[PDB]
Amino acid sequence: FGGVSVITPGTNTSNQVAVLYQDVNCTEVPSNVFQTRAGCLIGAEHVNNSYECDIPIGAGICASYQTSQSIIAYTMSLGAENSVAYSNNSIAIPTNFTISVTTEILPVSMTKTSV
Amino acid sequence: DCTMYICGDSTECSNLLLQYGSFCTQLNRALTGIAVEQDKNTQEVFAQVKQIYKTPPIKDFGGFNFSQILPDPSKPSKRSFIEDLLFNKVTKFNGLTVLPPLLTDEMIAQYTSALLAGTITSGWTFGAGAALQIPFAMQMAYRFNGIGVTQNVLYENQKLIANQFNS
Amino acid sequence: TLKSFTVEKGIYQTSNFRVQPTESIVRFPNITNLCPFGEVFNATRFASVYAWNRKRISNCVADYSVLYNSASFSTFKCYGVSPTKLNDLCFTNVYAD
Amino acid sequence: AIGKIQDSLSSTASALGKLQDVVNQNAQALNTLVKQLSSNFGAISSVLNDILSRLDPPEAEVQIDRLITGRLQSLQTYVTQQLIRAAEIRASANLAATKMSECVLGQSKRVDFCGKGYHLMSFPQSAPHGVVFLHVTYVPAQEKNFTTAPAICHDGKAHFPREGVFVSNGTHWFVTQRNFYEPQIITTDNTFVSGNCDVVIGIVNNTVYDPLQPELDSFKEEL
Amino acid sequence: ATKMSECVLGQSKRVDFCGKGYHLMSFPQSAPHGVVFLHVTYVPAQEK
Ligand SMILES: *[C@@H]1O[C@H](CO)[C@@H](O[C@@H]2O[C@H](CO)[C@@H](O)[C@H](O)[C@H]2NC(C)=O)[C@H](O)[C@H]1NC(C)=O
Ligand SMILES: *[C@@H]1O[C@H](CO)[C@@H](O[C@@H]2O[C@H](CO)[C@@H](O)[C@H](O)[C@H]2NC(C)=O)[C@H](O)[C@H]1NC(C)=O
Ligand SMILES: *[C@@H]1O[C@H](CO)[C@@H](O[C@@H]2O[C@H](CO)[C@@H](O)[C@H](O)[C@H]2NC(C)=O)[C@H](O)[C@H]1NC(C)=O
Ligand SMILES: *[C@@H]1O[C@H](CO)[C@@H](O[C@@H]2O[C@H](CO)[C@@H](O)[C@H](O)[C@H]2NC(C)=O)[C@H](O)[C@H]1NC(C)=O
Ligand SMILES: *[C@@H]1O[C@H](CO)[C@@H](O)[C@H](O)[C@H]1NC(C)=O
Ligand SMILES: *[C@@H]1O[C@H](CO)[C@@H](O)[C@H](O)[C@H]1NC(C)=O
Ligand SMILES: *[C@@H]1O[C@H](CO)[C@@H](O)[C@H](O)[C@H]1NC(C)=O
Ligand SMILES: *[C@@H]1O[C@H](CO)[C@@H](O)[C@H](O)[C@H]1NC(C)=O
Ligand SMILES: *[C@@H]1O[C@H](CO)[C@@H](O)[C@H](O)[C@H]1NC(C)=O
Ligand SMILES: *[C@@H]1O[C@H](CO)[C@@H](O)[C@H](O)[C@H]1NC(C)=O
Ligand SMILES: *[C@@H]1O[C@H](CO)[C@@H](O)[C@H](O)[C@H]1NC(C)=O
Repeated sequence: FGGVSVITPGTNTSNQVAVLYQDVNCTEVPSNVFQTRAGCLIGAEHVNNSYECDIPIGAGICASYQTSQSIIAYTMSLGAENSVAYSNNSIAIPTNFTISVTTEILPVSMTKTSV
Repeated sequence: DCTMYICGDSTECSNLLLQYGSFCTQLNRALTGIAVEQDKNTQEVFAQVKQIYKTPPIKDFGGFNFSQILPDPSKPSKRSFIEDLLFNKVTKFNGLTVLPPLLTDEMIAQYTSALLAGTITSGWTFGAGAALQIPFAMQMAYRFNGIGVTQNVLYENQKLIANQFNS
Repeated sequence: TLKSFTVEKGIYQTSNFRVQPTESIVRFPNITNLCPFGEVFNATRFASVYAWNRKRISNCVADYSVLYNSASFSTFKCYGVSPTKLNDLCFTNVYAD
Repeated sequence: AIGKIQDSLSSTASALGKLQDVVNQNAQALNTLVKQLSSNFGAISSVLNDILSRLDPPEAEVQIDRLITGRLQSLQTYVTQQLIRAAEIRASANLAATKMSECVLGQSKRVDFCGKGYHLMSFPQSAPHGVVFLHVTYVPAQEKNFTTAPAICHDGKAHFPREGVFVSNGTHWFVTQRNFYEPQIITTDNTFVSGNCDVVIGIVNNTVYDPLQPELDSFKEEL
Repeated sequence: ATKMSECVLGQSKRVDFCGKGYHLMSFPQSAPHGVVFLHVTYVPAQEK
């Protein structure tokens, strides 16, 4: 036994779904069948390429609706790899700058209900 | 699972419980929200860097030794010796399941490695913006100037400070 | 599950998976001894109220169908176990006072 | 940047999801509390007037007791969830008040407390059951590689920068501030003297310009 | 997360927010369902 999770994009975008059978092997489930540590995933194509996570699944696997378009499964990308040119006599000092404005939104209150 | 817990494999029990309406659904929803927000906490605390940095193969950090905190390439999971000691120390069928975390321990190790490499090679510049490579002696001079202590102190006692840090 | 005709992008837990059983396994000891309820209920003489008899009964198979079938019993009340589902249950010991 | 924030707020509806989830969660709790009145809780009906209009008190008290137990359980669960959500919201509001006091009413030197980069100042904006901050931050953009040294010998003494660090473009050495490239001639006004050249690891050879010498060149003419 | 952002990604001038003494810098280490910080601090030793 195990939980049944449905992986879908927005219904206005597509009606194609991928089904995750949580904490089970891919044997008792009655193509496009993949096996993760989060359970048995059916309907999502396994892709070697890594992307940013869109719909989380578990154990580093995330699903997305990409290209013709279909639901794909892939390992999470933790970011672009960038080695630093470290040396004992090398310094990087900026010569130009930019002024950026970022939006931070925080809740304050909720509905003052009374029953 | 509420129905699996209260009424396992019983149609009659499920029909009786169905008279309680959506008591069952609310409980699952709260637990699902908890399971989401724990991954949210993990991402908030660890995914604070935009890029995965790595140290150069030459560990010329002015005498400072970081081999006990840098990851070990020989291990199956690239984790430090200090990380390994910590992992060793810290140690059913009624619908009670455990969901795996979204971020695995290897990815947590990679995030800590990226943060540690960025810190060691760049000070605070990797957190402020794009990483700026700084030799570790002048980075320690920056930190010493940050506590009201003149940098002459670090350069003239660099060996003493490196030995004390290693000890 | 979402009680809506439009589902937002994401992952949702909708139902649970269960492997249904294929066949039923019924296992009982293969003893075919007739049970002595007949002498208990059809004895010529019954004991006194204070000196009520007690019969220990074991190693038999009990249909109870005659107990259901006889309408001579004016009063028939079962408390701990419902009367109809008696033959489907195997018990350790039964006493007939 | 202000125009970009305006365009982003006009285009992306998921920016205010942090308030939309609070409003939606309150809606879910209210809807669940309303819909829990439809449950029989083991009684003959979920309508109190139906129970009263069909049963005399000897059975009506039992059925009404079943309804009261079910509705009390629903109310207690709703109030407990409301208390937990109110505590979380209180924590968020305390964080928002701290952010205002340390970031709008002053300048915050805490890293990433007021957005990514070197924080300068922030703007408050009103929001439905919330507050929106417009953090103005300083982010370096264009970078260059330079050859550096922790100190400089002049006459056997070790010179360290009062501000900035020593950099070289390949032929000459300069001192410039940490967060912006502004090369200046290394003078005694920019540096201070401590120790000698035999203890620092990485000192290089140069000359430190002294402001008084030129007036002294006029002096040889003066003599 | 606040400790990481203000103590590993930069230098904290808050007293005892990053261990006892004058804080310099910190190291993150992974832990089972947790995080471990190695705060490097400056402590005076000998006095006159
Ligand atoms: C620093 O960067 C800014 C852009 O962020 C530069 O400003 C631009 O300069 C070019 C000339 O090459 C103009 O065509 C653009 O219109 C300018 N942009 C803006 C927004 O004004 C600036 O010149 C750079 N300064 C240095 C010293 O590199
Ligand atoms: C940093 O410290 C480690 C030990 O924590 C050093 O590794 C040791 O190196 C010696 C050789 O001198 C070996 O005999 C030991 O077996 C090593 N120990 C371990 C645990 O690897 C390392 O050499 C030091 N590096 C620097 C640059 O000082
Ligand atoms: C490093 O910077 C110095 C200072 O600007 C440069 O020296 C000048 O170079 C220009 C040529 O562009 C000459 O016209 C000046 O007379 C030089 N000044 C002095 C005091 O020598 C030097 O060329 C730069 N070197 C590099 C490799 O960029
Ligand atoms: C910086 O300049 C000094 C001279 O002012 C150099 O010192 C010389 O070192 C060599 C090697 O030990 C000696 O043979 C010379 O006699 C020293 N000069 C004097 C005047 O005593 C020093 O080596 C230079 N450093 C660098 C890195 O170039
Ligand atoms: C959903 O997709 C449709 C196109 O199929 C598009 O017209 C609509 O605007 C989309 N809605 C949103 C909000 O994404
Ligand atoms: C599923 O069963 C196979 C054996 O048929 C086993 O090798 C595999 O590890 C199992 N997978 C899981 C997730 O239990
Ligand atoms: C990934 O590439 C390997 C070859 O290196 C191949 O064997 C494997 O099937 C690929 N997996 C997917 C999902 O494409
Ligand atoms: C007692 O005898 C009658 C026949 O007169 C029979 O119908 C009944 O089943 C007997 N009772 C038992 C317990 O066998
Ligand atoms: C500095 O040199 C390194 C050499 O590996 C190079 O990768 C980097 O882009 C250089 N930085 C700049 C700003 O050109
Ligand atoms: C810097 O590293 C180089 C090797 O690339 C070495 O020759 C030199 O002595 C080092 N200088 C210092 C001050 O450590
Ligand atoms: C300073 O003088 C006091 C006198 O009471 C003494 O107790 C203290 O130890 C002295 N400090 C040092 C560092 O000797």
